[PDB]
Amino acid sequence: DIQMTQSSSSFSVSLGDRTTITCKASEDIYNRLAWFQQKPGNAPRLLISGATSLETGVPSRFSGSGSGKDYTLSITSLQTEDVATYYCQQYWSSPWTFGGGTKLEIK
Amino acid sequence: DIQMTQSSSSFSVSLGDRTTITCKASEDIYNRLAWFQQKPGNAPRLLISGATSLETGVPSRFSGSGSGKDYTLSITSLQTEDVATYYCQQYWSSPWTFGGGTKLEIK
Amino acid sequence: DIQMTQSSSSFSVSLGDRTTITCKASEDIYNRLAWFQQKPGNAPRLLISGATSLETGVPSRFSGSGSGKDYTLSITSLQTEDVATYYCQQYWSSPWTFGGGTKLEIK
Amino acid sequence: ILHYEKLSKIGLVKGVTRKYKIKSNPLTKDIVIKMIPNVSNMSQCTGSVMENYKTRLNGILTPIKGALEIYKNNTHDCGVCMAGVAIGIATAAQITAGVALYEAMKNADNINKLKSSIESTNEAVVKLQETAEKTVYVFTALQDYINTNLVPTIDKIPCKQTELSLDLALSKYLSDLLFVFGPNLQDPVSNSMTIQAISQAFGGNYETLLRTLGYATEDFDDLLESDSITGQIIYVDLSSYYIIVRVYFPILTEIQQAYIQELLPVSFNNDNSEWISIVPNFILVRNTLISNIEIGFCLITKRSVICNQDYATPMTNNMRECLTGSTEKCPRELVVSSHVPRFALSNGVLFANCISVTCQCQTTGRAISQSGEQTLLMIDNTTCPTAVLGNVIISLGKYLGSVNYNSEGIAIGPPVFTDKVDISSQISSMNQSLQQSK
Amino acid sequence: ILHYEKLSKIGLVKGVTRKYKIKSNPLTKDIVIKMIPNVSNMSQCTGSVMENYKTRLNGILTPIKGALEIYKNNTHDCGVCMAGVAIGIATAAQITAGVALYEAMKNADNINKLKSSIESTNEAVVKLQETAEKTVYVFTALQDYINTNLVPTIDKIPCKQTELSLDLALSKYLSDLLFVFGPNLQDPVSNSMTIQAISQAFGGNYETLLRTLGYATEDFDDLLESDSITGQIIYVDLSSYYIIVRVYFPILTEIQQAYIQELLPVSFNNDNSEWISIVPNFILVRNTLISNIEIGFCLITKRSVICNQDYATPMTNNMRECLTGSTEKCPRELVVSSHVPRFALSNGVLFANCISVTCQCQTTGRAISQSGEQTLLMIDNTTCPTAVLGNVIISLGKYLGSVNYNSEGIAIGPPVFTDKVDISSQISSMNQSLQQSK
Amino acid sequence: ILHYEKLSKIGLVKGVTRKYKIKSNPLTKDIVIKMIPNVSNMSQCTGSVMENYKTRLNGILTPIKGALEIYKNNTHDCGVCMAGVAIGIATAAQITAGVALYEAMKNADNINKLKSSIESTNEAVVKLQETAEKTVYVFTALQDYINTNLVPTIDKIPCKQTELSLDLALSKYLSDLLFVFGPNLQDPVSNSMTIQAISQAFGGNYETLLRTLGYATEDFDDLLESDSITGQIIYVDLSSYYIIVRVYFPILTEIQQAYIQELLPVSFNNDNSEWISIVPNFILVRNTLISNIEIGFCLITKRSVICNQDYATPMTNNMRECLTGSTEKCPRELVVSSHVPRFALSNGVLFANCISVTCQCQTTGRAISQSGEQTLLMIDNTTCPTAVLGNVIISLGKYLGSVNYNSEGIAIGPPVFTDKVDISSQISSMNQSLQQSK
Amino acid sequence: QVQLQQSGAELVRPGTSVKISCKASGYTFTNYWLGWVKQRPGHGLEWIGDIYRGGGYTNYNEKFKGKATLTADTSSSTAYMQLSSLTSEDSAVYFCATRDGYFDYWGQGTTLTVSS
Amino acid sequence: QVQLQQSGAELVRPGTSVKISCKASGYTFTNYWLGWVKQRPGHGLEWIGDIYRGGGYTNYNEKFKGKATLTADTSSSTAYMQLSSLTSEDSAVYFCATRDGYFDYWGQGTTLTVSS
Amino acid sequence: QVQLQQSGAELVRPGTSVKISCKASGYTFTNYWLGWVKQRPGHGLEWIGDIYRGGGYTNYNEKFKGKATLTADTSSSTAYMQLSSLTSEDSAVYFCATRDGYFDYWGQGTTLTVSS
Repeated sequence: DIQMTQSSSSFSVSLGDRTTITCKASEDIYNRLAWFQQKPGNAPRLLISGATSLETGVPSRFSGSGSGKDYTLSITSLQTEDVATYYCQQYWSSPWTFGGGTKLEIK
Repeated sequence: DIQMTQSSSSFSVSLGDRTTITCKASEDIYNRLAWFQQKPGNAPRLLISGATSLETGVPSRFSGSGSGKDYTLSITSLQTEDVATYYCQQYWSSPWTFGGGTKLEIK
Repeated sequence: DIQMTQSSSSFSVSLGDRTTITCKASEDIYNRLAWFQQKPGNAPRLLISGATSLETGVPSRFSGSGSGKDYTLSITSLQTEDVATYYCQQYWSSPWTFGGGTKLEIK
Repeated sequence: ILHYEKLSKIGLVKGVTRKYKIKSNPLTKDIVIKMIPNVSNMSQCTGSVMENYKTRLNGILTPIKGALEIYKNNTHDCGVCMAGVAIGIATAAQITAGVALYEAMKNADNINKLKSSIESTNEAVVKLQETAEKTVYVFTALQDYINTNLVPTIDKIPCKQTELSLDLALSKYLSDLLFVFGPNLQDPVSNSMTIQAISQAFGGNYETLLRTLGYATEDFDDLLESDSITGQIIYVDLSSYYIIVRVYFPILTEIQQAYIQELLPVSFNNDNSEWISIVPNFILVRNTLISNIEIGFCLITKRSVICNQDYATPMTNNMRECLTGSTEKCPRELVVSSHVPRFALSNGVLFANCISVTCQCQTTGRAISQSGEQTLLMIDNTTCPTAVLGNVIISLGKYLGSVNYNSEGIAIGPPVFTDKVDISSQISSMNQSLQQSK
Repeated sequence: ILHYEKLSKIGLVKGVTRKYKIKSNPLTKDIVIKMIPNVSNMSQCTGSVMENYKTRLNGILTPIKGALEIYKNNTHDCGVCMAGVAIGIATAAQITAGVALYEAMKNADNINKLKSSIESTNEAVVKLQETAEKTVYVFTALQDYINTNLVPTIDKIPCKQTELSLDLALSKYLSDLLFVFGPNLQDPVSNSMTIQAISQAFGGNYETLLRTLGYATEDFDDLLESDSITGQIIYVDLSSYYIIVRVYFPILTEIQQAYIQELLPVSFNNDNSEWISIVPNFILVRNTLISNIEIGFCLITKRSVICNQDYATPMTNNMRECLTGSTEKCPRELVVSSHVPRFALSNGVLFANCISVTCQCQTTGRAISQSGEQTLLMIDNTTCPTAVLGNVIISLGKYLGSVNYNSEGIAIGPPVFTDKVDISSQISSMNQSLQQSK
Repeated sequence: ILHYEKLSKIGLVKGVTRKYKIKSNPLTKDIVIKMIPNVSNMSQCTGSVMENYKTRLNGILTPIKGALEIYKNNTHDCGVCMAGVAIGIATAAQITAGVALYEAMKNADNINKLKSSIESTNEAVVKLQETAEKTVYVFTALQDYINTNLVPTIDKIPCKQTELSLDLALSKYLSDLLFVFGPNLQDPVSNSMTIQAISQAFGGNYETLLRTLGYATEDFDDLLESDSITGQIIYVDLSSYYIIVRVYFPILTEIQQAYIQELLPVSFNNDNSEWISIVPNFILVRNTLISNIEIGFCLITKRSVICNQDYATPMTNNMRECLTGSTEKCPRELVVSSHVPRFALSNGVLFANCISVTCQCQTTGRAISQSGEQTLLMIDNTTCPTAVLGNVIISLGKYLGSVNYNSEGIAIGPPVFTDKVDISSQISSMNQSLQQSK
Repeated sequence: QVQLQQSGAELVRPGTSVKISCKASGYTFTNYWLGWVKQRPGHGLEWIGDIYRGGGYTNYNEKFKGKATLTADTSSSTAYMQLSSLTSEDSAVYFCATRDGYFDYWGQGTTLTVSS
Repeated sequence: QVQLQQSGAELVRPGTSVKISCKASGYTFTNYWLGWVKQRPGHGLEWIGDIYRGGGYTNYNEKFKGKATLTADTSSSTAYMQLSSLTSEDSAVYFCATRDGYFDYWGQGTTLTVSS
Repeated sequence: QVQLQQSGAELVRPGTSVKISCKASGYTFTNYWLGWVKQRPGHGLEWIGDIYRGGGYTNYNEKFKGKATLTADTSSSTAYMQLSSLTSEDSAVYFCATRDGYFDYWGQGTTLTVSS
């Protein structure tokens, strides 16, 4: 199985500052990555399909990037509505796995 | 060569009764059968092409059927014009072989 | 390489008579031959493309022929403008070679 | 019928008449195609290539089995009933194929009772016959290559090379297989899948399959090359990695009162120019009804045109009148090419465009000359017993039509351009002419 | 959207809806295909067959190399500058491919630093990894055949026969190669050349190439059979006789607010005759914009229509109005063929031409009769819980559309003939009608 | 000539000019293809598979021999007189092919004098030369497989497995053979059958055949891939199971004063929308006569378009005026596909649709803007020494045409839709418009 | 309307040869098989051989191969059956018949009597 | 508008089985994958298995294979997940989600509590 | 009208290099072979090598390989022949000629004289 590891279980970023969430795959998934945002009490909502392609309902401040095993979700200007848990999903191999989840917080 | 054997050289069937002529091939001919009616002094005329398909000029009372090696020509209502010798021809293997001929008669 | 040998370095043919220039290939070139006419002080000009096909500017008195290794350029009626050196070129093999050159002369 | 004299004057010299016969009444035989070879004799020199091959083949065959069990679980006896609510969306052909699949499932189960015997096969062709109920033939995809090459070379080459060769053979088999059994096979339910395509599960050897099944006849090649012998996958095993295929072997039933007439497109002369007539070269006439035929999909044989289904297509009334005598409604296209047919022979009678070819008569030595008002010349023994057209010298029969063929002129049709870009150009011109008139 | 009720009355029963996804964002891996085998283990009686093979392969590969240095010498860093004056004539795709070629040249040089290692390979698949900079896979064209057939049979046969077998294998490889890498490859710069064609330099074994590259995924077969996985030759060696190919492995991005709607062509009845509607069977709707799609070039899958390029093509306003409800603008063609689909199923509802097929209800026992004013019959559980169509018995769901479907008639479109000869005939007749009116 | 400036404004940027050359003057070499291998070295265990193979091959080859002896018995010396009455129906090409067949019969008899030597061949390639009269090469279909695999494995495997391998190899050979020599070969008399198709009697190895015949030349690949090298079966033996094939090796003569001009279809802007021009991309101009060419059947090479036949087809007067300057008569189609070409380069000059792509100049940093009244922008060094088109940075030459290219507008042609269903829709609409006007 | 007109009945001495003809008229299709069938009293129909008026080859029964010779004249659409070395057992009614696998149209039959 | 309506939260005794439903509505495409994802407190998202509505096959996580059973009803577009032999570690929020590789549209989540 | 204009005659000392040019003008076809032919007194035409203007490769005579170097400029449609290490036997008339197998159009010839 592809183990998907995020850098931190929680991040404290001030409002308006750039937020970076990184996720490392056990093997090369060839940009078969998805980024999901999940607020408490709600289902996950898709942010990034593939390494970079944004979902049509996602604001442009969410930017997907990555190569090989390393991937990064970036928020150029953090807002109060972006305070949620972010999950990285690989969809390269059959046993589909998610990241540990990065619970974003405000300082 | 495929030996084509008919049940009897002659049958005696009353007028109006159903007449059954059967023909057994030495091997499976896969519905590559023909039924011919030959009155004395005349050339044979095609009744059935394939196992079941009737010739366009043949009355509907002639019915062809068969499976494997065994085939059957049926006359649902025997008439006076149906008193003739009936031949089964196989055209599966290269030497084309006819049956022994069934000289139909009236009781 | 394909050595292209012409019969004589020079011929003396009277005006109006038929002139025959022959060229022998070391191997079969399959009609991949060209005939060129070169007057002194001028570049060679193509006469025959292939064994027989004339260049569009060439008079019909120049006739190409040949088979296998042997090829022949014929002038049915020699004129004063046909006094030049004639070269056979093979274009069958990569090391492209010309004939020895037949310097045509008048008796 | 067709007005062959005026058509020949137009340059449509009538050819051979062919019977019309269509695939019908298919008989069914069930075969097993094991898509994995038996490497028991070289198992010590195999490695993990067989596990990777099993994973790849399972991934390939799983959608096929899923598409089958769309129709397995939604079809039941009643006498064959389907839950069309559960199926949802289907065509008539797919539903008929589902009926055939459910009919074949009983013999599929009878075969699957020989699952262990199918697994144990170590030859490319194995006949399994325990009782009369189970008389199936099993074909193994790469067994011959194993038994012939890899097993004899266990002790000759290092076994890593044997593993690499087995992997390469399996991967080449999968490369040949994926063109047919991959995502291209969206609908494995259908029984229109020909036996050549299914033979790709046996390395493209349909000859072995059909010769083993005992289909050798005079019409076998005609049924084979007309795509009439087709098969349907009726069972997929994801554990033993084999499929059960129901091969449909039909008979060629002739369509009565039907024939296909071939026309040979001879170029003809008009207005100091060369033309060819734009008509269908093959005309299907059934019960005196003239219609087109998509003969590209049919097999053309000297006796008959052989089709796997009825390819008759409608024909315009203008072309039907063209073929029945109205030569003024026959479209004609200019001849710019220098290699289009100049002449043709029919019943020993030669129809030639002697404007473009040097016709001359051997009997008299005189050149057969064509006037500017003649589209073609009919050359027969009444006017020329033996005609010469360049390098050919041909003796000619007598024309059975009008004796005044060469003196009777005809009306001519409108010029056309059949290039698809020029088709768009003419549509543009007609649309703009309509707008100007409107 | 499309007016599916009127279309179904016209016989265009709506099918499954499929996603629109196109190849995007390729990832690049560089491979070496050594086009000459290593015969070191059998060189004692190889003879001159390998020198002749070298000459033939050099003649084949020299034009490809020259076409590459058309763009090698005319492209440089500046950040990639193209010398368009020296190139002269090029297309956008060719220029982009040349830019990608010059981008790949750095990895080509890093690989070419392993020239001797590539030459020394004596297996069909060899991984060359001296450092992390140079981790290339080398595939040899006929190495497996040599190692497993000719080397083991050195002492078994008089190896002049081994020489002839080597020559025949090389010549067969060249025969399979010339269909792809011969003069057909006019533009080797382009990166649209699929991996199937490039695998002909490896004997057609693209499965080995793509499995070795580790491209195993659920979308692998979809990317493969849609011609989305393509490669580009980035280096040609005329001394060691190998090529470096940059394999492009893309991701199928889905076109948002886009879908392809499939229509099932059910024949329908009008004027005591049978008709089919001449409409596109696949309609691409993007952002509510109805357009055609060249789906012949795309891979059709149960979930999606998968394309390597945007094959959307324009659609006439009349056809768009046909699809949106104007059934009077829908062209229809006669049915002369007897194998037309008479019915289809959609959402458990059966749309049948009961004039041509004997519909009868199993629940009630009475035949489902169609009047002369009805094009088709919608059969659902409200009127027939279980319908029979001969060998087919099917249970039906409830129609979600109008309850008065079978009583509401529609306007019908003009008859057409779609044969290309009939197309020229109709152009002739319309042009002559214009001339008569003018 | 063509008005390349107005065409480029329409988006038809001129490409490379290619010569027109056609196959001519074929030279004939006769070869023997023995269609059965020699199994003498393993005769003790070939079983009955060879007799079955002989029966199947005789059934395959008997129609070919019958079709040949249709023309053998009806052709004789006069100086080649043909009995057209007995033949009945034939075409010009078929009659010419029969004459060539009768010409080849003398060499066929000279070869058949070596019938025993042909039977005795035990190698895949054998040169038979008793005297200068008989210098023929014999190619055996599966001899290499026998001598390389089956003979060495006689003692290695139970040679019942060798019988099975021989049978499978023969059946696979027949499977590959039947696509060409089966009922598809209705007319074996014709000499248009390419050497690739005939090589299927040798397992598809035409490279061995043509290298053995010594046809190595620079034009060999051009002749091969243009289908110019063709062969004709001149003799069929039903006892020894071999065929004599006359291989025709032609010379590519150039059509003088003829050239094919390629046009690159750049999309252009009009009415806030993108269009492509519906014109032929290849135009054949012979003696200043502009015409179409069926270039799909020809081989396209950087120097020339290479054809086995004169594929010139007529062009409408409206398209000829489009090409000569009447841009108002050039049909145009809408762009919905986002992947159609946006720009092209010709003679170092860039013709781009800067509405659709972000043109900018590297020299000045200013974006190259296109107005709404401009179809395309000509970008040259006078206005932009080096242009940037995203990932492409290109240096540009100077335009040799009008200096006021970007300020001189042109008339635009009518919109069209080229989909065949849309073609039927437009024919329907024009017909109904005619009926309304009438 | 298809008619296969055969030659009249022949009385032939033993040891000599007879050449029975069959002119097919009214047949729609250009190329077809034409078979010959023997019918003796006390025996069923016996197929002799097929001549192919399309491709130029023929099939023979192994019993009748060498005994019978099938030739065709495509100009007059007439095919012939040459029977050589006639004996008493060769006296039979001979039918020409076009076939497509099954014999379709039959001639009226030529009664051959071999006696001295 | 796509909505994946799931069944309400369930309180189930350990040792028994629960059958969670997910009725997909408003989905444009006929055939699709529908996946089930488990979310325990203190744990990330855990994929359970995929049911494929177009073709009759399904994928399971090897951890959840045998534990979960995925079935689908193509008439009402409702798929079900049968969880058998429930234990305390099965108490989690279960999401149904259509996926095209990546999970696209998610259900509101069925909170399953397993306690006695 | 096709003209292959060559550079004028050159008098070059032995041991140095000369670079003969040939500007083809009026040629209809974009891509072609352009060959160089040597002509010494008392000797026939000697082929030196061909530059292929379409694709980036060239053929050399094995005799002249290393002695001659063929380059081309596709902008002005001119080709060059660099002759290095000139000796007395290099004094000859050099013709550029477009070729299609056979040499079609010839330049006027550049007379090179190598003497001191």
